[PDB]
Amino acid sequence: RKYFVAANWKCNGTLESIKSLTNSFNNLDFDPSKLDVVVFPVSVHYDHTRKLLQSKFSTGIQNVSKFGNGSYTGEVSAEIAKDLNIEYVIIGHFERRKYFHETDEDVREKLQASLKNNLKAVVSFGESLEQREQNKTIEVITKQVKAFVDLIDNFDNVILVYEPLWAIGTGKTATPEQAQLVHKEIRKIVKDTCGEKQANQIRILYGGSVNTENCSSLIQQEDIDGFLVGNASLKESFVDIIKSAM
Amino acid sequence: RKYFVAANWKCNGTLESIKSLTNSFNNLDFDPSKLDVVVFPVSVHYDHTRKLLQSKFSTGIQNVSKFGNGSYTGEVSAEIAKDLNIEYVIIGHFERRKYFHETDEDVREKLQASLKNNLKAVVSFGESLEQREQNKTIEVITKQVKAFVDLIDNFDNVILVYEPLWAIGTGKTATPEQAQLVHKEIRKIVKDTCGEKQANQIRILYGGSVNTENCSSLIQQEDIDGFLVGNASLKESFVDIIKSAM
Repeated sequence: RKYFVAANWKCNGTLESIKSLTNSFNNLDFDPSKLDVVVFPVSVHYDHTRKLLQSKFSTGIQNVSKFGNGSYTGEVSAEIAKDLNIEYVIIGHFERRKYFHETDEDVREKLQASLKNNLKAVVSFGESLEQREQNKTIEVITKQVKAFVDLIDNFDNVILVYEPLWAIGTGKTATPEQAQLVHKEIRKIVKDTCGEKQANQIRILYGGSVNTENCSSLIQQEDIDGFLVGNASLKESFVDIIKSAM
Repeated sequence: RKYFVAANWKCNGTLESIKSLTNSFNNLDFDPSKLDVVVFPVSVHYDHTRKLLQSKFSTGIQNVSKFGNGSYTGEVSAEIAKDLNIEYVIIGHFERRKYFHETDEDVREKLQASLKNNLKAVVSFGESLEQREQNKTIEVITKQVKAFVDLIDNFDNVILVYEPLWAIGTGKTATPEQAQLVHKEIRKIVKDTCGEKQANQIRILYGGSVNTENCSSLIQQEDIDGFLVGNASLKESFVDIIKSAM
């Protein structure tokens, strides 16, 4: 599997900060055929970021509409993203599930829209503290993955992200060993539903807290293929995280 | 009051279609010191649209985050908008209240964030058919307005929009006089919640179906200060709608 390192800038950035950050990113000499590196700026920063980043960097947006073009004030359609050659989309990030009540069905429909418009999708899922403490990790993850997994038409073009919500804002820390086991089980779900070659092909990323210290311990695990990186990706030292995949 | 003609493009456009449309828009010679004309493209179209439109046309975004900068994947903060010189935001459009379950509280928090970052806000509200048929027009609008109205300090920088949901996809048609009667009640509400001078200052737009055939009859009404325009704003004849306010 080709490693996949992704920068989720979330709701952060100014024109000036992006200028300096992209410049430092550009200094890193990597081969985009040997690893995928994707930057996800804020929607209104996309053009600024795409222009400043060298071509070796892939780019995407942090959310896409479940509706097509039409009367949906505030939404960005997959059709619009296609027209702009926005390569990737993030779907089902826990923050959107949390703050904006995005459901499993929303995730399914957003993937449909994305694939129909030749967009590549980074799809997030994961269980809460309550769910894991009640021993429902597999039940929850199976349910979330099965909400969309049957739609994947190309297993290079859809990338999965495990988000250990149980270890986010709770005071708990997900170890690389724990993450690996979940990733292993995610791959098995893909095997059972899509096929063995498909399961062996698909990138499954760790989408918990990733920094320059823990990235190697995580990516070296057999079933962890990279990261969707939060606040560490807003730093110039993000290049060292990319280096763990090189 | 300075009249206010706005284009809500909703989820529509290609780079080509915007190029052609902005060009036709630029042919209209109006004085921006006497009339406000604002275009609201899709977020990812904003840069393209702003660069193509002559500066006599003000620009904004169709939605803004209720949160500040931080871990809010997919959102655009008021601070990011301010940094990009995004002048206007639409808040509480019925499509966001309907499809994405945005509440009065969301509208309030979006307005607080916007004003804190010196953005100008176009704020929508309005009653459904069921509510009008129950003779609850005033009751509903009073509640929706009072949700956010106390946040307004500068009454040139907040623009109200009446959306007659009772006449949207229902088979019913709002007459300009029926629109006027609601606009006058809205201004009365502002008067009693904020003061007389403030009510006379604030712009109140009609945000129902506006086209070239009805724009003049609407703008002639004493308490209708302009329009938030849907489908008709995607056409080159939108210049004729602007002309009705010149």
